[PDB]
Amino acid sequence: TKVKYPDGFRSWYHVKSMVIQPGHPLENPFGGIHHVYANAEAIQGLRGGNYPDGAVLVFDLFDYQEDNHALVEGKRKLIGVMERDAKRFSATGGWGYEGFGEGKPDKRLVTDGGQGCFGCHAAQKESQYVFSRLRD
Amino acid sequence: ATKVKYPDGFRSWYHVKSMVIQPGHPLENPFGGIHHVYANAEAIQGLRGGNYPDGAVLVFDLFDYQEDNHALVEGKRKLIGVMERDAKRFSATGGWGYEGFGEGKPDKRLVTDGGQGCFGCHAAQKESQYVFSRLRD
Ligand code: HEC
Ligand code: HEC
Ligand SMILES: [Zn+2]
Repeated sequence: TKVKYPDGFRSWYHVKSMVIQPGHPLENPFGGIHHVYANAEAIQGLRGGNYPDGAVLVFDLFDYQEDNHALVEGKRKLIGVMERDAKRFSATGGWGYEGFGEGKPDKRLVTDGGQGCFGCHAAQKESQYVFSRLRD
Repeated sequence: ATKVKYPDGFRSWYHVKSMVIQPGHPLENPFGGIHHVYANAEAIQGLRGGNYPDGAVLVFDLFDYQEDNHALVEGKRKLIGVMERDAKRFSATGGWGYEGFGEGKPDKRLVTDGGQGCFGCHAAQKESQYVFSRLRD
């Protein structure tokens, strides 16, 4: 029913990164530099298999500071989490969605059972609701 | 110096940090783009405040980016820079060997001077064993 905090996510495989700057549609509240991490089970789905139960993707979001035309990572704003479990999270397409303010376990952000996150991710139905693609 | 080994499988290693260097910045040429730093297990012992065992490898992975409606999106890989720790083998440049691979390709080795040019800049970080990156949370 609740998404588990993903302890140890920082040592998982770095899928990709992206910078969202002011003015982008997703600025609020996804503005900043973000990195996507996948555990072993999520890698299987990214590589083209089905996502097994227990797959986890993390969206790791940092503020940045612009300093002499370099963007430098500042403080972590939040993490977004998707946890695969076809049965428990069937209401939201088999993924449970949670946000943790500042990446801390006790700061849960989602208040609508994940429906809001799910409504945008539904656009990626064809890729099992995941936007990120593996690059080399 | 012997050759620095191409770091096979580095994409699976621990992601240390990232930074974006944009036009105007002093390092735009040649380090412009979005870069990511990776470290293998031995390098982590060194980054943690331990000492660096021989066999520690750090990788700087550099991508061009594109601007897309107030997002910077990663484009093509321009190169990877590699530091491979071997105190005796690479003593001429501080115990680390330095190599670049154009577009990340094993056959596109870039360094022609034994790593002296790369070392000239990293020597500023003598105090941290020639490594600029710091571990974060
Ligand atoms: C559209 C309006 C979105 C909403 C609302 C949410 N997310 Fe999403 N998310 C979106 C995009 C475009 C992306 C891809 C970013 C990229 O670098 O390409 C993401 C990514 C994630 C991920 C990473 C896995 C993936 O699908 O690519 C996670 C773990 C994730 N998002 C979680 C998440 C949660 C918990 C949300 C509600 C609190 C949520 N997202 C909303 C677009 C949108
Ligand atoms: C100054 C003019 C530099 C020269 C020349 C080279 N590098 Fe360097 N390097 C420099 C900086 C400021 C940084 C830090 C980037 C960051 O995000 O903080 C780096 C980093 C690396 C790394 C990563 C490990 C570390 O020291 O932080 C590697 C593996 C690396 N650089 C390799 C490398 C090689 C192979 C070079 C010559 C081909 C080289 N660097 C030159 C600054 C400068
Ligand atoms: Zn605009």
